[PDB]
Amino acid sequence: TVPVWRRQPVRVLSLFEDIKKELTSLGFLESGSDPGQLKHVVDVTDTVRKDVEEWGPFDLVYGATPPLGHTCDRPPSWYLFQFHRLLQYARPKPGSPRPFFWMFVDNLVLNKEDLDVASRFLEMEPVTIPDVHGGSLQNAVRVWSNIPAALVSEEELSLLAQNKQSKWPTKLVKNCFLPLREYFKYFS
Amino acid sequence: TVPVWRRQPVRVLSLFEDIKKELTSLGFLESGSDPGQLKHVVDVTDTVRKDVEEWGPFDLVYGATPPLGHTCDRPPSWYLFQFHRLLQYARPKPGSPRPFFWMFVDNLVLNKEDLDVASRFLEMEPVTIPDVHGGSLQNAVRVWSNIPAALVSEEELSLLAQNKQSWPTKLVKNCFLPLREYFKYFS
Amino acid sequence: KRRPIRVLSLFDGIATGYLVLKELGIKVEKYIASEVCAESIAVGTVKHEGQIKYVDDIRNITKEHIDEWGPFDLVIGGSPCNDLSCVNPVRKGLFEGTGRLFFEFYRLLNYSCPEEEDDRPFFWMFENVVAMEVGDKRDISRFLECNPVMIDAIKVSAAHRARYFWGNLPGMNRPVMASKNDKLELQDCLEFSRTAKLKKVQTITTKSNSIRQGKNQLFPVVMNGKDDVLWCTELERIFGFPEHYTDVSNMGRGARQKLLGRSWSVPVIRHLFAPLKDHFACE
Amino acid sequence: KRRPIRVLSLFDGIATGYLVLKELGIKVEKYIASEVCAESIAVGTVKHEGQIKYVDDIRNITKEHIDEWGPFDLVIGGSPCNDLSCVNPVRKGLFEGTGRLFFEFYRLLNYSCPEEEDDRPFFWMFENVVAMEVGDKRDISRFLECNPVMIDAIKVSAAHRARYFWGNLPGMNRPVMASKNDKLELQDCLEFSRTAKLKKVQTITTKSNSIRQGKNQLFPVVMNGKDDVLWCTELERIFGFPEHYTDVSNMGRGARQKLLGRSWSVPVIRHLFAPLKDHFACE
DNA sequence: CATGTGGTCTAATTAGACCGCATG
DNA sequence: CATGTGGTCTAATTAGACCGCATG
Ligand SMILES: Nc1ncnc2c1ncn2[C@@H]1O[C@H](CSCC[C@H](N)C(=O)O)[C@@H](O)[C@H]1O
Ligand SMILES: Nc1ncnc2c1ncn2[C@@H]1O[C@H](CSCC[C@H](N)C(=O)O)[C@@H](O)[C@H]1O
Repeated sequence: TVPVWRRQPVRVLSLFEDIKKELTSLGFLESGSDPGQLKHVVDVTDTVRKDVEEWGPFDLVYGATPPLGHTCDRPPSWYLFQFHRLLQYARPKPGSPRPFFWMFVDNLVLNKEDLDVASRFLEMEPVTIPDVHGGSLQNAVRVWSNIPAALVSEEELSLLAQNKQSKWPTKLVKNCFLPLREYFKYFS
Repeated sequence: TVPVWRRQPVRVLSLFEDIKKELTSLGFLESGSDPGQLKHVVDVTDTVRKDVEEWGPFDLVYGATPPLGHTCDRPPSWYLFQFHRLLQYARPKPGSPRPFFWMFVDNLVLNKEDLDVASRFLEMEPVTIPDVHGGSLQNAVRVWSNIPAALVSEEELSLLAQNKQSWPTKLVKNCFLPLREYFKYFS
Repeated sequence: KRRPIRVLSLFDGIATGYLVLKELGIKVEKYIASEVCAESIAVGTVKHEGQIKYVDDIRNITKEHIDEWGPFDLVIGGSPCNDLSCVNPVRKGLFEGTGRLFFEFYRLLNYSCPEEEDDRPFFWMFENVVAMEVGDKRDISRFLECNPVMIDAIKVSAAHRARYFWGNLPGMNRPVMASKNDKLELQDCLEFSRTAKLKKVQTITTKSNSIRQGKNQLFPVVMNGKDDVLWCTELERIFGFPEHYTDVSNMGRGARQKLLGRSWSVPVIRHLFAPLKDHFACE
Repeated sequence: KRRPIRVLSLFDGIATGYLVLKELGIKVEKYIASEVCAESIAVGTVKHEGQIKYVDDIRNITKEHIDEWGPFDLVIGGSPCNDLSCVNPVRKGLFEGTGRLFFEFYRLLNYSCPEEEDDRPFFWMFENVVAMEVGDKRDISRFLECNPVMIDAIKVSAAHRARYFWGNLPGMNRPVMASKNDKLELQDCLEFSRTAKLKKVQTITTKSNSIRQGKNQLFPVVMNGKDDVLWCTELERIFGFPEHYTDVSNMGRGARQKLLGRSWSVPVIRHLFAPLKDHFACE
């Protein structure tokens, strides 16, 4: 593993939601950084692999389905497919191995068939992070990721998504970023 | 035509119906002759050409469909088709020119379709003979023949055949009459 | 000294007689067909390069038509049997319904028979079913003045087809044999990956249930595990027709099966027509 | 020296790819096809004598399947254009419904694509309609990282068929020239006794309205003075397929026109596959 | 403005179930 | 007793009329 003094500041690529205001709270980004180790782009329809390669090497690639209700001229599958495309654009050369990670989180926007195409294109089953308060679940997310980061049934989640049509649960996923401290440098 | 002393008695083959007691009443056959020079067979189902040829050479073949009170074991077209099949047997060879005649008469039991089939197989249109009593038609018949022998529309005949469902030999005897100039006249 | 053959085919259908004559190599000078079903006429017109003349209904053919179109060396016929066969419970007999059409054959036959001074060879053939009432067969023989020869197509094909043939062709009673090209078993007619449950097939008719053999109505072919009916190409193989011989006029499956169920068995008629090569000019 | 070609066929349908590779002399070692319509699978299994391996639904094939079944030299594909063509009003787009299946193709392509160190030859092709919204085209291009080449079959067949082709084959933008065996006019594809009212016809969909040309919907054929639509065999001749290539599985005109309407033009794909004869072994 | 690797709806159209009994 | 160049009736099945608008 990498020692503490050789840990470099992580270079991340946020694809739909901006985690800068949240990652700066975990000491992965400095509050003031004109270099901007995070690259954020929201409409990736006109992005070519050369754009991703020119923006610079990335250690982490993050994507998220828009929170429930906050949709706009795009289906939920669009975000998953575009995330897959850009992640393939950013993944480093296999002959030059390096610490590389990625993550895609859904706020119960994808249905069952979208869940299956997500698990197929990302090659793993998601984990369900709940927010239990007062013995009752209030929100939940699904996470696909290659980082080595309470149980409830699918029926409770379905009724939760049914009722909660009437918001970002970043707090639940934050913990999943903690294991990245060992590979990259930790700001105060 | 043929001189009277050389005229011979006509050998006739009556199919389905019997023209005896009518032609004999005209003078073509003598009443006493037991053979009678007339052949009559009602069920022609199993008749072979050799049977017709053995039954003697014939100068006239006759067929008739049974009247509205038919045997009704056979369709009206059976009589026509069997008449054709037997007449084709009874005809003389081309190298044997001889006065040969035939006749088929329908008593309104054939349908317009069967009428067309009959006119096709007998190679001519029939002649409707009417029985007018008190200016009112009572019975009528259609005749096909090669013998060189009052107008009514088919609607009168249609309503007639429709009503009378509940044998006019007299109308046809006149058609036989011209056969005197070829065969012997018996007193 | 041999000359091309002149044919008159009443109720020609899929024009089997022309196919048989041209397969035997006999040169045909004239082939006149009397068919009404437009799809049969299309099969005959396309598959034989328009070398066939159609003359519409047989009931509108006159003796003057016979003399103009004639003289004829061969007369071919197979009248509708829907009122003659016993599979129909509402059959009308030989003297009603479609049975009357037989008597048109008869008529035209007598119109085409040569004079007794004409020693010119004259051949004729009439086909119908075996499963007709004995009275109808009796009367057909009476009007044709000859007894029929019975022939089943199982000896040369993969299906049953018992048919009576009246006529004067040379050696119509000689034993039937199967050539090398005669597909005797059902497996020989099937397509790739399809296997036959039976070695021989029942009599195939225009109706679909004829494909379901046995009192249990068992399918005759299996494929990938599941049972399936016979395909149109396989039916064409069974009857001896060339492949896709009936693939015309955008015809669905039912029309093709109707057409083929009315037609003759190609190898049977090849057997019956083979002797004509000795009297007429071969290619 | 040169080795046989290993193909992975995507939404294969009636196996036009294998047919072109065969007509071209290229020796094929493997042809793995993904297809779900049993009629198309029957077409492919019969007309090529079971030389094609079928793998079923595209959404059930994994990277393990690609590695094991692999390696592959060629990947063909043409996804369903039901939610992509602008003729369907209810069309859902590339990211909803049938369009999503394109991303399966993509998913497998990058699976079968050689790595950055392997300099093996590897070829791919994707096809779809021109009549799609520009957004679908640009997104397909982005995912494939390639811009398409538009080819109309009217240069090589008797019908319009403007289709977009993405890929890396040699000379995909080379000028398209017609061969002496190509039937350019409708009359060259018709049958006997049939006359073409037109010299070129429009694009043929899986529906009947496409077979009637013009804003007034006119019939294309005249036969015996009557106006008639095209026959199945003539559709096969127009598309470039062999005659009676679709005559399987007791299919009527509906299923046959459907299978042919979703397919490719044989001369166009012959053109696009032609350079492969220099990289792979020839029979 | 012509066009189009189509879906919907409904009227024809078709096909499977049912029936049928005279003869080797 | 099994079978058959079928006809009828009804339930599916199919096919033609209708509609549709974004791109050259
Ligand atoms: N009045 C008529 N005139 C001419 N042909 C007729 C007819 N009525 C029926 N037909 C035809 O006669 C055919 C009898 S089925 C026999 C077909 C033929 N023997 C063959 O081997 O193909 C049917 O195809 C029918 O369409
Ligand atoms: N999920 C799926 N997996 C595999 N094949 C599929 C599929 N969904 C649809 N298909 C098949 O994809 C085909 C698309 S049509 C393209 C056919 C091909 N271009 C040709 O030339 O024949 C259809 O035949 C359809 O049956």
